[PDB]
Amino acid sequence: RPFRFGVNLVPTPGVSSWRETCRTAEQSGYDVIAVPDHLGVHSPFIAMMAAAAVTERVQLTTFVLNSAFWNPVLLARDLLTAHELTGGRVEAGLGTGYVRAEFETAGLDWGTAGTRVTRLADTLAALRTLAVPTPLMVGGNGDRVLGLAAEHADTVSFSGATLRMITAEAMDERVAFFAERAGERDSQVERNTLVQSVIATDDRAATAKAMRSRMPYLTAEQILQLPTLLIGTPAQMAETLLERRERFGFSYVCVQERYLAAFAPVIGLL
Repeated sequence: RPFRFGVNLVPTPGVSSWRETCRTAEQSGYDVIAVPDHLGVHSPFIAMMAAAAVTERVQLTTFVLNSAFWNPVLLARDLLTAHELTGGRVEAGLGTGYVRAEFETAGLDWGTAGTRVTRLADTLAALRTLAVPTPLMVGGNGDRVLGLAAEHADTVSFSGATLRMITAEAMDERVAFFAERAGERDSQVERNTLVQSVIATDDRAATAKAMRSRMPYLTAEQILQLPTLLIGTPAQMAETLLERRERFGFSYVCVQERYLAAFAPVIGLL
């Protein structure tokens, strides 16, 4: 699958730079602007409309919605509106939610991991029944969540950092698990992951050795294979992404806002 690159931007209350930041993302060659779903962050679909008004080619995605925050019928209303009024530029990533304090602040039941995944399941089923036109992404590494992505999603997002970094070998197993559940639909589902850190260096080997301090359970060799880290020159990072597309199927790669400019040269090469 051809590469698509995203940057996860945080639209921040009290800061006046949103439209400028979105323009910088598009001008730097990103294909997707991704926004999160948190209390204390701007509301995601409203922020995405503001981004759409100042950009022309990028897709806009949630990354990912906290399913506890959304009534499925009203979310379907939001998605149809975002789709029609942007001319088809909106995608919806969904997940279970994970910050308990936000559940408590909003007056919502934290429940159990099982009830939070069931809410995601119920919402995905309802959105598909309502035939929402926005492509749907499902994120998260749990068995049930990957099973729901296999059933319902256009894009599956694998998490590489739980932060505890997951090894390439554990990611091999998660991708294979997803593929087995997807069965005949596997070829129809785009695979995404978020790179947490983009570390520009002329000595990737010395860099990985120093990073063992923050990841003691890993060898330097494992660190250089972590899907959530990109280390080296732009050319080395492009080669790494080519290898990881072959290994994991990852063609939709997102980075964090702080690394927007660091990663842009890799887009130039790929």
